[PDB]
Amino acid sequence: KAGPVQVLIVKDDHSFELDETALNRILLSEAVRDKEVVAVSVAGAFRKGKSFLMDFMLRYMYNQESVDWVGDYNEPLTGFSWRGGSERETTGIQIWSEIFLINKPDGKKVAVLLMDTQGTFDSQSTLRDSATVFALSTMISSIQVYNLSQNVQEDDLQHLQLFTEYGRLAMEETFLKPFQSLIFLVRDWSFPYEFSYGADGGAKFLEKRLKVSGRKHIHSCFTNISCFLLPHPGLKVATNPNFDGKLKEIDDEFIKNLKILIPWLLSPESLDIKEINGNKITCRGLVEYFKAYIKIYQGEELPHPKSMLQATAEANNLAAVATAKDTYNKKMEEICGGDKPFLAPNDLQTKHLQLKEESVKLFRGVKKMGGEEFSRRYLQQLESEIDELYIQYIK
Amino acid sequence: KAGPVQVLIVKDDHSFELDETALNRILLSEAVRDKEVVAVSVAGAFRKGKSFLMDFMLRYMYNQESVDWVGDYNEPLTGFSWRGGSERETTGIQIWSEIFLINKPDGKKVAVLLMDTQGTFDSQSTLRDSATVFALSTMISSIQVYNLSQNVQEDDLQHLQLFTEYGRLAMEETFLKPFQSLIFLVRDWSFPYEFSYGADGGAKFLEKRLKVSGRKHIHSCFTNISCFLLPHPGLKVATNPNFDGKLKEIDDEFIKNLKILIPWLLSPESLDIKEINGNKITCRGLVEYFKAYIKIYQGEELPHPKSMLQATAEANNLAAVATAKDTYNKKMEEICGGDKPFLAPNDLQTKHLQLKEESVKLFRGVKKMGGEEFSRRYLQQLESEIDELYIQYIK
Ligand SMILES: Nc1nc2c(ncn2[C@@H]2O[C@H](COP(=O)(O)OP(=O)(O)O)[C@@H](O)[C@H]2O)c(=O)[nH]1
Ligand SMILES: Nc1nc2c(ncn2[C@@H]2O[C@H](COP(=O)(O)OP(=O)(O)O)[C@@H](O)[C@H]2O)c(=O)[nH]1
Ligand SMILES: [Mg+2]
Ligand SMILES: [Mg+2]
Repeated sequence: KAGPVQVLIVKDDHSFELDETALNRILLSEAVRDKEVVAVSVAGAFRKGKSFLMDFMLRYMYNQESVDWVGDYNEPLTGFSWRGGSERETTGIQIWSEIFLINKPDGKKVAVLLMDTQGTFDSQSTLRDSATVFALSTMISSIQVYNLSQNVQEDDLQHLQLFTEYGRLAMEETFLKPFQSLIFLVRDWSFPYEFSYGADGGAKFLEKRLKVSGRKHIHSCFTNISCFLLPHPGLKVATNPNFDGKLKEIDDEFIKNLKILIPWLLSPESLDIKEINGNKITCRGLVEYFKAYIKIYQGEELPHPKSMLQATAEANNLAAVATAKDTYNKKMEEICGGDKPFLAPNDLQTKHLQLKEESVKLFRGVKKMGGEEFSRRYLQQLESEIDELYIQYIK
Repeated sequence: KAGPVQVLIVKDDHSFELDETALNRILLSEAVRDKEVVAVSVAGAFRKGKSFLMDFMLRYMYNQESVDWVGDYNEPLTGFSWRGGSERETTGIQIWSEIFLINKPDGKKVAVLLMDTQGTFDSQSTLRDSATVFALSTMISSIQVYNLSQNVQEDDLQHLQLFTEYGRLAMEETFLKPFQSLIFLVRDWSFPYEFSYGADGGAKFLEKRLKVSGRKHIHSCFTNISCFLLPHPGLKVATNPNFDGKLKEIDDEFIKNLKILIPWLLSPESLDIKEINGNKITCRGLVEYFKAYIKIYQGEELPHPKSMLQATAEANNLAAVATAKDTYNKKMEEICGGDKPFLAPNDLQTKHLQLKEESVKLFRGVKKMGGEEFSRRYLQQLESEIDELYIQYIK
């Protein structure tokens, strides 16, 4: 009892495989199934310290009220763990097997769901998958902790909007925002002199970072958006898989901020209840929603992502292809359409071949991306097109 | 004397501003101007430890033959530095003011040019600029040290190919590879248990990393391609701008690898001479080439980069736009072209409006990215297009 449980997962064959029975044996029990739920997710790439963080989340949820829940400064990090043995990189969602019930300030009794959500981003291949998982994760989650490494890279925002897009695609679309809360968690922040560790520093840094979209429609998607800056834990944590050592051996700033961060996220008040279309949700509602969403993504198709490179080339060649088709069409009409139509089912061919060739030389001569085998496909397009402009011969 | 000198730089107004006179007062002196040159560049984003590394490059080039050039383990890092005061983030190229002359194994006397090359990548805006600078940097450089942070991110490769593309655009294109040497330098590698620190570990890691393009046409571009894995220097270095402390206070692995890395790159033998079109080049040749290249990029245009998001949406809507135009065209011909042509300059309109509307409802009903204001531009396209298919009325 009490361990991590795989609930969603993409397979090699890009097949999203949900585990409904395990999804049931934890969230559909008579004990939680009727309580309104708060689902906390920690989402990011593989090997970014998500499980390390989620362990401390446990340390707090299991010793919540009381103590140095963070633990004895001189004993090792003991207890329940999401870290398994030989870690395999996987795309999907894991949840913690034990739901927590705890008491809100307003006497409410509430079910607390932790999810690890993990994606890959190693190729146009795995991207689509990851975005789909992140999309799902976020639309069943009450708080998405987007766990990012040193900064907020163009990538990270790009990817964020993307999976944000995927979510709306599967959603009705009220006059409420689609999702609840987002938290940009920046790990191993190393510029406390520019922006300070924590939420204050986060806020500011995020501000300045977001003002670089010549937008923040991320704000259209989320009711609440915050940012926390977390320090490097130190080399012992950083370079040791399965860390093991005393609290002491972790950087002191790191732990001091962890201490504000976990309760910041998980303290009874800050605990925030999942909801959809303006309606607070119950563990069971969740499961059926999760199932609903997944059902969709399986039926109708998710737009394959087109990368910056592939796309920038496609635009490069097309511009040649069009520049060329242009100077052909213009010279042709100059002498073939309007008050000009002096007939002649030959010489029509002659000027055509004459011009078509000038365009081809025009195109082919242009410096362009991707090279021969790639551009040739566009040269062909250029050709079959001016031939369609060649049915500019009627009468 | 002996400091960093700005030689290229992009301004707010995206105007590449070369400093020819400073470019002359160092590389066109009678003393270096006729010696064959080896140009070492260290290229990457802002705040990635390039100057810190280049300092140690100096420590070696100035104490080359002899000593613990790395310096007294108990004294601070003293001497010449590329670190200025208040660091402003800039896109461009800086070179070290003093060229080094040194003796190759084969008695050759040779000029050594260090460049810092720095780009930004904060927006589709700044990307193009950075790629242009990186393109230039690489085509006047003898060795490009691509200085990357924790791993090799899809970004980093994407960006790499891109600026690689830009270089060819400005190059004649022999049957030789365009560029000489590339080195993937990975900073703060934290998985020595998966791949080891240094060149051995690098090689392997790069291998496995590159086999994720379902390509490595990076290999088409470069005669030699290697990878070195470098450890985190420690928190004192990491979190202190302008580091100052004793050698001792830097992580011992880091320095031990630095010690193999600098000579690996810069030792007299490993020193490799710049060349273009198969021809060894001289400082002066370089300067005129550098100038030649820059002249080009100013005249003819560099393809603006199209991002994954913008592009993936464009493909999403177009697919709707085409699916829709399809079921219109088909139903139309079913009753309007071929052996069917039963005339009727009305009802022609009726079925048309009838079908056009069915397509629009078909399109608009489809779930798609970017939302209203964005999709509307595609709805219009859908319309003016089936109206062009509406000149399917002739006779
Ligand atoms: N640099 C850094 N390393 C961490 C952090 N947290 C954990 N690590 C280490 O990074 C490695 C991967 O950690 P893990 O939590 O399994 O990453 P996950 O796959 O995202 O869950 C382990 O060696 C951890 O000890 C952090 O905040 N910063
Ligand atoms: N994490 C890490 N930090 C470094 C490294 N080298 C330097 N730093 C620190 O990172 C900050 C920026 O360094 P700097 O060399 O000016 O980066 P640059 O703008 O790319 O030249 C400073 O506080 C350095 O002390 C490294 O290899 N890893
Ligand atoms: Mg993990
Ligand atoms: Mg610098």
